[PDB]
Amino acid sequence: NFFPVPKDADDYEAGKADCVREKEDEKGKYWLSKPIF
Amino acid sequence: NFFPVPKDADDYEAGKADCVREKEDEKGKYWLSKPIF
Amino acid sequence: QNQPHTEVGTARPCRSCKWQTPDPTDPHRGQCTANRHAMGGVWKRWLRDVENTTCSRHEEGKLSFRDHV
Amino acid sequence: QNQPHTEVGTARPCRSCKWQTPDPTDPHRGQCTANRHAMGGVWKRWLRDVENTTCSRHEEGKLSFRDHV
Amino acid sequence: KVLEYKGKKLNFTPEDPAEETIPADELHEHLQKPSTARTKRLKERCRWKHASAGEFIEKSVTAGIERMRYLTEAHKASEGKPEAIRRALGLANVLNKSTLVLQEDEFIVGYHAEDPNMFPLYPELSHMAVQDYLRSDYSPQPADEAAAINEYWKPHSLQSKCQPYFDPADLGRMYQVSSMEAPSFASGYNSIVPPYETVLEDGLLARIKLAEKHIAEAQADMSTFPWNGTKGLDNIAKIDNWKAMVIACKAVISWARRQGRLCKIVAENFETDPKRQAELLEIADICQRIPAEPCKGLKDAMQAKFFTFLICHAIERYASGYAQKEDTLLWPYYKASVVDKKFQPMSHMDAVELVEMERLKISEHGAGKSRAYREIFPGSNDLFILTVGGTNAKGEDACNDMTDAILEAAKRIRTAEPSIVFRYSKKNREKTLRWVFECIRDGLGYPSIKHDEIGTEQMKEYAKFSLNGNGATDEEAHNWVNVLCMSPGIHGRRKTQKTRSEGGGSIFPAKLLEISLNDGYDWSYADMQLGPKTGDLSSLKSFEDVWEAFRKQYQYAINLCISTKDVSRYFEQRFLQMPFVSAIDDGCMELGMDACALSEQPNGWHNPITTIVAANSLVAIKKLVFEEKKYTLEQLSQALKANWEGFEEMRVDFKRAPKWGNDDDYADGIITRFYEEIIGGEMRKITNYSGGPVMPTGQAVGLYMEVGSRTGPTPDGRFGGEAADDGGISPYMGTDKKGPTAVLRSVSKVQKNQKGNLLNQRLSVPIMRSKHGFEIWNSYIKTWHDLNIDHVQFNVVSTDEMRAAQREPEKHHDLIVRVSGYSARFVDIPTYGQNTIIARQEQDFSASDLEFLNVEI
Amino acid sequence: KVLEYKGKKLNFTPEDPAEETIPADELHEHLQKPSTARTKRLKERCRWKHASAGEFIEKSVTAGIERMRYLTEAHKASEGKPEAIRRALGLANVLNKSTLVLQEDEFIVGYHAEDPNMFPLYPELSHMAVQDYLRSDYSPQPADEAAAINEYWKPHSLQSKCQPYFDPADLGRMYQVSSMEAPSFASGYNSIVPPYETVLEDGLLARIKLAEKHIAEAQADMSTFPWNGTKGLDNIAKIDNWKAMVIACKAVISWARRQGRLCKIVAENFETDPKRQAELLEIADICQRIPAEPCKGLKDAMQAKFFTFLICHAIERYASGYAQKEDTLLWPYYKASVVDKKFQPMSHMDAVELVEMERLKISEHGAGKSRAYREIFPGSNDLFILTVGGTNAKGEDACNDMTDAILEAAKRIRTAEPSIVFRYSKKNREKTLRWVFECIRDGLGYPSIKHDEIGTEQMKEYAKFSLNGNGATDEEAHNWVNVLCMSPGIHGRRKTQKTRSEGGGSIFPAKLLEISLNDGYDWSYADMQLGPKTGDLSSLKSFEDVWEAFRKQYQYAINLCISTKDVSRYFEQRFLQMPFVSAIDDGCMELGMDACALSEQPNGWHNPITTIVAANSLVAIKKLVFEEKKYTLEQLSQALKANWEGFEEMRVDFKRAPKWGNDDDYADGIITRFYEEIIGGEMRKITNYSGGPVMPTGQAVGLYMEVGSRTGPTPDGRFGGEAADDGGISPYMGTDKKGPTAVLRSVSKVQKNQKGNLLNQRLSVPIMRSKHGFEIWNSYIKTWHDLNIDHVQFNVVSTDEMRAAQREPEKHHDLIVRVSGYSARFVDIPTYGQNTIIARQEQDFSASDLEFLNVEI
Ligand SMILES: O=C(O)/C=C/C(=O)O
Ligand SMILES: O=C(O)/C=C/C(=O)O
Ligand code: SF4
Ligand code: SF4
Repeated sequence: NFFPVPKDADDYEAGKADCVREKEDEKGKYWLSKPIF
Repeated sequence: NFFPVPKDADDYEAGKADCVREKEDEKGKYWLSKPIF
Repeated sequence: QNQPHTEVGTARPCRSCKWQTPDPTDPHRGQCTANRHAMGGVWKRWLRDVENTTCSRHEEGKLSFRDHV
Repeated sequence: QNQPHTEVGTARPCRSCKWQTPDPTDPHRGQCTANRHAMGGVWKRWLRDVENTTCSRHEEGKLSFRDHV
Repeated sequence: KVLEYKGKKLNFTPEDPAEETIPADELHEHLQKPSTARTKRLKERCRWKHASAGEFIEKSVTAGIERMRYLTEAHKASEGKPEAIRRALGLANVLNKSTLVLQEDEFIVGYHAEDPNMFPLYPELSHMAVQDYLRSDYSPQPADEAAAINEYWKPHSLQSKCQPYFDPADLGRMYQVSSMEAPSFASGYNSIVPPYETVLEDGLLARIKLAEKHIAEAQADMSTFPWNGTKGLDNIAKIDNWKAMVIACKAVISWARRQGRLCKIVAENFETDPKRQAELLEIADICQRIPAEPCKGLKDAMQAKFFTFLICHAIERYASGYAQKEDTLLWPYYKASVVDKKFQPMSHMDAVELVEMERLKISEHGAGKSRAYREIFPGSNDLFILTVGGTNAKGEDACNDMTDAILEAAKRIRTAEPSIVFRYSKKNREKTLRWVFECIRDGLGYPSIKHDEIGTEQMKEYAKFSLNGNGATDEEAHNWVNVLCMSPGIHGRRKTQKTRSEGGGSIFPAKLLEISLNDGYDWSYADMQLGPKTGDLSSLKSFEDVWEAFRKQYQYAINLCISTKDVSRYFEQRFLQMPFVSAIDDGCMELGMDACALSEQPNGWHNPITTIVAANSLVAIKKLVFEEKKYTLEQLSQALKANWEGFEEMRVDFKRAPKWGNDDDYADGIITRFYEEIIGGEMRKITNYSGGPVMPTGQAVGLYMEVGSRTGPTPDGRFGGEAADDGGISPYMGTDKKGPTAVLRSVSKVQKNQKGNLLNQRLSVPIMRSKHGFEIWNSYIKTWHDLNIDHVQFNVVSTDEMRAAQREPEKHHDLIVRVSGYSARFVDIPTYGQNTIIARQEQDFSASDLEFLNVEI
Repeated sequence: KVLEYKGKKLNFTPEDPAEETIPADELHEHLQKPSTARTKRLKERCRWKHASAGEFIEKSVTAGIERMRYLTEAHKASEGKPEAIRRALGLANVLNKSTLVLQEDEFIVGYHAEDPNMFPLYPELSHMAVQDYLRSDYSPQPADEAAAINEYWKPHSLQSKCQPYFDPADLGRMYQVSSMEAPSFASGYNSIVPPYETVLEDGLLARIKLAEKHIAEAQADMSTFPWNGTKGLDNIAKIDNWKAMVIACKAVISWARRQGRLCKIVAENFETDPKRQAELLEIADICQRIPAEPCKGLKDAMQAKFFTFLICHAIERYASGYAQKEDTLLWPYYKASVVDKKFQPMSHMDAVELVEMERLKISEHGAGKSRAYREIFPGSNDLFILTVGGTNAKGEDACNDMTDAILEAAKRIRTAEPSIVFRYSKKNREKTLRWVFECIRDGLGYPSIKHDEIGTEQMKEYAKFSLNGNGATDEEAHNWVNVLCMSPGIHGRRKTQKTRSEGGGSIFPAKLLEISLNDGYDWSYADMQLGPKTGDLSSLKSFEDVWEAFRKQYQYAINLCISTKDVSRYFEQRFLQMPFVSAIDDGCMELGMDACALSEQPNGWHNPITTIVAANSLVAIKKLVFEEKKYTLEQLSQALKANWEGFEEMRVDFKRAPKWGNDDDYADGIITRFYEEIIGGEMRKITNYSGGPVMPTGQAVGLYMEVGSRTGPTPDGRFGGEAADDGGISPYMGTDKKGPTAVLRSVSKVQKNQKGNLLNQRLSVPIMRSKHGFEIWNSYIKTWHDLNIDHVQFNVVSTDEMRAAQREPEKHHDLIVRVSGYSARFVDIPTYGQNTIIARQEQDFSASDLEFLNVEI
């Protein structure tokens, strides 16, 4: 899942986005957010 | 021309030698000594 | 021969032995925990080299944390 | 147009001109020695860029040391 | 059960009548009460990352590679730039590119690796530690990249920088962790007291604006006619440091806000419940403002604190610990939220819940520390020690409703970490003392108790040695916390301890004693020369000769212990700059100095561990070999080399010789001198980087187990490889035969040349859980305080329950016990360690004990 | 021809009657007389490497790549190691792997690149300078490797380290070399005074053994109980420096001996003449012993000195210069060889021959310096300035038979380099003065003459500012030499100047004046803001306003000039350590400090060049614009912007205004104030790295030509691009109309706030070469000395001969002339520069001149 970085964000650079995915294991549910281009 | 480095020299290492060649140009004669293995 | 001794290129290195756990600082070294006393002591021996040392008590495997110090 | 002026991708850059000699510090810069006075002065002009500057006095070549400062 | 005292019959029946019939061996499985459904859920699914015996308990816990990868990328790209700026760029790259994590039910958010089951590694510190990870089941992956990374860093590592300045034979000796703890530069282990106060009060945007101002002024200074080259060059290092601070702070803000944005994204795209959606947006907003801006409420403060913790303890650099004065730190924000309701309005119980969540996040904080330090804190993630209570600048009670919220949260949620230290003063309100006791009587092992006045006085004394005459003021000296388990240090916006190189690290008297009797040669563990050749057995013709041999062994060892720390300090400030920590220290910011370079408050210490084994051994040697001449030293030494096999009658003689902790004159006279003249006296001759003395902080953590296993048989009666004493000044397990107040009387005799000393005691469960529990305990503490004892901490746990937990660990998950300076999940401790805790004497109180304590019922 | 003086008729016929009829335009082609067949051969085949106009004169001269290649290889391999050790490792790799060179007929052997037509480059210094070489016809080869090397070094270069601490606009202004010389960190240009005395007396083996001893003691110190971290950490930097010294010294010895081995190999395998074979083995033995061992004779000393020169000036780092007190340095060895015949027995003429060979080797020393510095020393390889004469520690004559040998060799062999400075005292023996005059009367341009007492007093004054109170003692203050052309510095085993960052670098009043009249804007050369906006033309309502505008221009410029040097100093000692130079400085060795870090004798200076153009311009402005109000400033400025075209009558007015050098009150009153209050007075307000003042050393080298070409028309009457004044305090060429003693009278008026000032004068050939020449010259010098003038140097050359050499350069190869602070081969000077020398007034002496000088015939 691909979410473009808000252009007014401190970490905005052209083409930058957050790649967000949901995971779940024995313990529970969580989300990971990694910056990509 | 290949001259093995004297084994008691400060710069002796196994297989090391001075490669010595004579050159001459418009100015005059000279010799170059480059260490090789 | 039931004490650690050098044996170059041994098929049974300390490294694979269940009694061994790596040295706390340098993973090239090891700790032999084989000498276990009836009163509970675990009388370790320091291993200079875990690739080329062995003894007759060698047993391949891994102890759980419960059985180590 | 007989004074140095920008001309992007010119066929006749300062760099190839006999009147030019490189800046003393930064070889990206240049010195124009074309303005030579009758009383012997060599009234240099500083060149910000020798790849994209030119003027009408451009002449390909190289002066010997004798004719430079 | 029943005791007669001052013409009354005391009945030790439990306060909760239900406990009359609950089996003794399962008591603690009944005590948790998480304040909310959420925190109950959070505990049940808690991602514990406990380590024991050098390994992680759970197969799922494994190393991350992102921090390694991005630090390396930045380092290659920043070649040539000033080192402080290179460090800031490194941190920034890590923060900019890191995968961030959000978990279900969380309110306090954030993490320090790319996955909630992971932890980061530190190739810039110890190349050996990384290599050990590569050889483990929990190696970072891909292994080939990680290996390539470690090879890149090795020539640049802190370890590689420091080693050339010491005799290699000496390093080899230290690295064994038998007589000396390995130097921090070789393991990467470390600690810190973050200036949390600065972040919460000012926010990072203000720090940035401030550094920028310093830079502009400095650049202006350098272009002012007439230049003075003996002054103007000072601006270079300052400008480098300030520019580094700005880079670091901007990256932290960006990282915090990106965490916030993940909350927003999950709320809008992943979370289906409108309740959680609203909460996630609430969290997202906090993360947007904080820590960029000053905190306004308790929720702000908690998230600010957690973010700061992550940078200072995990991301910028590894540091053990959780040092902070949490009640005093959070009070202004508690007050704003709970009392005045001015921002982020909350109930007291809301505050209690927030602290529970904090405890659970810390419980999930896995530590990328080296093998040794996965050995010596069994049953825990790491050391996390926070401080509460004590006194304020005017010497009045510092306890408050935030203190109580912190204590109740601990009692309710029952996590082994973080541990708590309570600074005890006669000023402290009873209402808060009762909460302290609620935690202790439930067997949590904490709060441990520190003597408030001793610590405050200590801060004043060290302050006098300040190299720039800006040590703690008399009022500031009241602002102190334990750095890790045991040693006091200043907290606040300035003058806090920035590195373990200042103070920390251990030395092991028991091993030093053993090799004292073998001319410095360790025959039993390493089979090599471990110390100086202080004299063969025949040269030891009197007890004084034995005493002097140990002294020289100790002098040789302690010199290496401190010098290796000071050399590390030299290079840390030169190549391991911490620009974020610098930016939030008022002194660093003002002076344009790195956190490791500037040292305004000296705090030098080292940890004697296994002291009482050494001490009891010496007592026994004196009595049986030299006074009574029942055995010669050759007879003793032959017996020792045999592990007492064939010599059981001799062993039993030495075992029954007088022992520490019995208020016995013979033992205590020798051992008091041992603490004061040698352990403290010799160490105190050394001056560290900061220009103050180095004094001993006696403790043990799990080293009393590990060093024990590396120590041969000793004249106190140990077989080879048996555990050492459990504390800095505890009686050896099972040798205190005169009751709890006899112990206090022994311990109180050590008064000179100490920085601190850890005392473990174990109290009878029925008494402590009875209605008389608080009065007896409060009387115990008052008496302990009057005797001027530095420290005490309590186990309150039946042997029955611990044995049951050994047989059936899966039925005893919530059993928590005190080890030494920290608490642990009992079933996560190896059997060897478990048995040492069971062997600790459970103390009952006689009527004479109670009279001594001046108990009133 | 004929002059009447005190009732005698003086006849100015040449001393050698043959010269009566030798045409004037070929005189100097008759004067050489090499002392032996060998040195005649050596001169005829001399591999001159002169540079002019930014290029080398000969197509055969080209850059080497070996130094670049091997420095790079070492730097990559030494990552992580201490910087001082890395530097030592770099030098060692270069020395270990370098191709060495032996040439026919040589006795003094050695070289600094891989081929006798080559020179090394310096990627560690200025990346721009290397890039300039890559764009030239004499690029190192292969070009692709060289380009790759420069890209590797760029982030690590000295240039890249220093630039971030300055406004980019300021650097751009300096880098133009119009109002300010570019900082050394941007060009790589540099200088040094090697402690030759230490090498010759002690040898390198002793230095090694000494450093090793310091290291062992330091390591012992660090393991001594009880450690003190406020002291013991000091050993780290010390041990690093000493270990680096050992690495460097061992490499130098190995390199010297390998040079020796090449001599042996050629003797045994290549050379067919038994005479040369024996000599080659003699040389081989010297190289084996030297510089490992103390020198025993003159042949030892000369070779030791040359080896030391190569390391210090070419191989470890680039440094211009040849600073040394050669007669005092070599005297003990001359005495041993020539007088006592105790070792390497020799005749005086043998000594003379050996000095000739030294002069020829230096004549072959090509310099890998940047474009600017291939511009400003036209007709020479580089600056090479040695010092002789003066006084000893007791203030008595230091002249001796070695002095005379050095002077005679110069007279005989007629090489433009090295140049000589003679320190003149009334103590100096006439026998040696006569040799000094023999060189001068032959038109060599040297020895230049320095005032002995002024320089010695100067050393005492600077010594007072020593940061560790170990400046020159009163006796040591007599031990001084010129560093490059003009500025005094201590020579000896200790306290010598190690870097040009201490003192050196230039500033250009003429350009500052020009932009003063245009609100800091340089319209004529760069078309940009060059200085501060000190006020537009209309704001300059009085002469005082003009005066103040220059002051501010000067203050802005000089602050940058010194601060850029001090910043360079900061990084040089941190990343450009010179462990060999450190090893041979007694202070560095003793204190375990790098040569650039330790500064025991302050010697701060900067060079005003084009001063008199500025000064004459100010005089003319005052008289014509403000006093007489003949022209307004707008009228002047309009004229200037027109290059005087259409305004010739105005130009001639300004040209004829009073000029420096005519003993004219109006000019000299203004100009004296200008030197003392502004040039010196303002500069002296600045304190450098070493904690002493910065004072001006007026000179010019070839910058008076280059800056002239970058300076627009000025109110002294110059057209745009014409040359500036040729000295620090010389009359502008062709403006001194009152004779030679009028000049002395003007110059003598400047007495305050100067470090030195270069005076060029040109004397009539017939008078100087007549039998009355010496008496008149000796009287001139006595008078010059009494007037307390700092410096003077002489051209003695007919215009006819110079013009002939312009028409037919191939017929005038041995024509040598004085430029400014150095001498050059006239035909290797560009026409522009040649004309400025021809334009210098050839001075005749009137009978009143001779009376003023108190001449007795
Ligand atoms: O740093 C240490 O090892 C000690 C910490 C403490 O007990 O405070
Ligand atoms: O280094 C310089 O700029 C000049 C030195 C000198 O004239 O001695
Ligand atoms: S092989 Fe032998 S010495 Fe090695 S770890 Fe196993 S039991 Fe110990
Ligand atoms: S092209 Fe024109 S401006 Fe450029 S160097 Fe030649 S003459 Fe000068």
